[PDB]
Amino acid sequence: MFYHISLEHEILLHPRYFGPNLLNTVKQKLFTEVEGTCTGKYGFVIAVTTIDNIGAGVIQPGRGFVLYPVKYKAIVFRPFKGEVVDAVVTQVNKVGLFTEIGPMSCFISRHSIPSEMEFDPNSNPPCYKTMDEDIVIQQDDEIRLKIVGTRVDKNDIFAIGSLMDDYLGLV
Amino acid sequence: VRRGNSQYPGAKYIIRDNGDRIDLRFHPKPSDLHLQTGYKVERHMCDGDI
Amino acid sequence: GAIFLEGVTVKGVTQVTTQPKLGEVQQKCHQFCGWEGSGFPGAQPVSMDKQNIKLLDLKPYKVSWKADGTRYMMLIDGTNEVFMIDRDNSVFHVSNLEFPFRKDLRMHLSNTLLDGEMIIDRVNGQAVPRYLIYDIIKFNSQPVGDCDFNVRLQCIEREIISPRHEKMKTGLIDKTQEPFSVRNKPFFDICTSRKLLAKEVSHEMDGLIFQPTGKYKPGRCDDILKWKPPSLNSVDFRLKITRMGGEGLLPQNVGLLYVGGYERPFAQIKVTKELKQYDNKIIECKFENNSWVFMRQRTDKSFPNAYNTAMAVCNSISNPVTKEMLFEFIDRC
Amino acid sequence: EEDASQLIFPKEFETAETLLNSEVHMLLEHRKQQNESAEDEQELSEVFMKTLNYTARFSRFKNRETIASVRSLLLQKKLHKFELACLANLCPETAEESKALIPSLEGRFEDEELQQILDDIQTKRS
RNA sequence: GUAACCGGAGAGGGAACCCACU
Repeated sequence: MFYHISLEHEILLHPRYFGPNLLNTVKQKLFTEVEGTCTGKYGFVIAVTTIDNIGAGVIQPGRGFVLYPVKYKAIVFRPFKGEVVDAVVTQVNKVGLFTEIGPMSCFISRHSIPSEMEFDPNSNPPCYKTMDEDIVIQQDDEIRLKIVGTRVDKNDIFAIGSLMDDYLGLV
Repeated sequence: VRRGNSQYPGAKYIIRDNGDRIDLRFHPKPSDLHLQTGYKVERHMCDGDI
Repeated sequence: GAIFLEGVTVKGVTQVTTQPKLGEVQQKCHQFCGWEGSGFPGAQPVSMDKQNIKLLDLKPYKVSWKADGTRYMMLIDGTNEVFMIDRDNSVFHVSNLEFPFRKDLRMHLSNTLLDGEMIIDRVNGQAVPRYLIYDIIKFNSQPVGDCDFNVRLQCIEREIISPRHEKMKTGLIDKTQEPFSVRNKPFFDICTSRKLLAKEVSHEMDGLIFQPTGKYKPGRCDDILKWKPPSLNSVDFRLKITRMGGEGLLPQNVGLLYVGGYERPFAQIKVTKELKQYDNKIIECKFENNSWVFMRQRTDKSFPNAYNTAMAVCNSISNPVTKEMLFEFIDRC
Repeated sequence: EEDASQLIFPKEFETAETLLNSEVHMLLEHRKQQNESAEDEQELSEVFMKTLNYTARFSRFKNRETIASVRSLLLQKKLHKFELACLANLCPETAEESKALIPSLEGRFEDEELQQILDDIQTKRS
């Protein structure tokens, strides 16, 4: 779910960046370091809207580097066990369906797929379809989904979803 | 660095930004003799050193 | 990988993976060459520079011109026992090449080692793979490689190029049925190469290679000098596109130009998304200015070339040897 | 212990302000306009691009004033702060659908009021 | 412009006692 939180971070600056514009370089360093980053505790940090405060930087003893404690407002994405959000299909596969949510990618398994959603290998695009042929889940479709479990991989979050729940399907 | 360790007014090691340590006294390949502004060089003690 | 000739597929040439025969072929190639180390036993030229060009006046030379091809060694040891070797020491088996013995045309060559290239030559709009025999190493247990260079050239001619033509004259060998043509690379005196550079083939020439008249020596042969146009330059760089941002430094992405046998970045390149496709791949680069820049990516090669190779090419490109630059240098003699 | 149905959130994460897809888009488009101008800046991340196109295709109402209007009107009624954005993103068409999607509202408010709020939401839908 | 042919490998115990130096 998308949020607006204030975060704390400390950035070391090499002495060559002091210049006549130190705060601008501080802003750029914080952007380049926490833009697109992922944390298992707080989820995806999509973007930093503003920097709340830049504290007094302490010169490290014996090292030219200076660290600034920085307060900044950033928008985060960390999904729940128990939240429901709409997702978009990226790949149809016999093991399961690959669907894309924001930055994160989750898959729905066949046993989690309701038994009505039969396989159609022979359709020119592989499809998830009923015997009644009403619901057609296909590549690039937007669907409802119920994310049950999340995993952290190389400090990047991937999750898994369920689709058994009622009303949860094609938009 | 070009003088090296054999001649006295020279260097023993040259440390690069990655932390890679090059030993100047054992046949350094002419490629890594070249140095940039970020590196550190371990020169011998010279006149005026404290 | 194992690709005989890139661009055109040749029938009957078959790469061999069978370890028992691969080992015998490679080891007895080393035996024929008297080669100390492992790998490719053949003589390897070096790039010409200001120091190299001096060697031309110290001793007589023979001249030929480099044409686009791959370094490739034919070992002839029987009727079908022809195993075919490149710079990577890979071995291919060729079927239909038959090498008649000059005295007995029914007898076929054995224990013969040739030096040559696979060059694609388009004649009548069709690509004809050709083999140019510029040197011979071994011949029927005779140490022809220890003979003079002109002597070896005449052995090439009389013992190989003529008996085969003798047998196509009688029809017992069909030129159409052989997988690719076999010829000898032409050689001239140093005076003749001056006409090559009123040069009407200035665009059709890839460079020059100079051959001393001395005895054959394996591996790196310092007095065999290749001339390569400087504007047309050129090493295989193993590239790791790396986001190298030091501690306290703004993160930066750069392309590190590695070479063979040297654990550190030999040089750096202006990394770019249009260069990101060939991540961790062997590439050639051009050092026009102080920046090496990319021309083509070599999927065939897997290893970067050696550090000494990098040094030699850097020296050569630093002293750009041009056609007009050596034209007068030989015209004075 | 962290469950959206039973409303357990981390203490460090309790006070955060939740956002809509449309207002996330306006913020990200503001950042995109900031970065395209004032050159010599780092190229935006693949995460940024994915979130931008996601919230573009998932933008309910484009109008900026509509965002403030729906936020204010829904917060005027006493509801938990996490529910505002999830309700406005999902946009249920029936109160049964709304209670099925978010079990917390089940029993929190009556059917008529919940359906009136939902109908206002679809009314401000663009 | 070859399968770098090894990659420069140096780190080399310790405890005890004795003598000696400032």
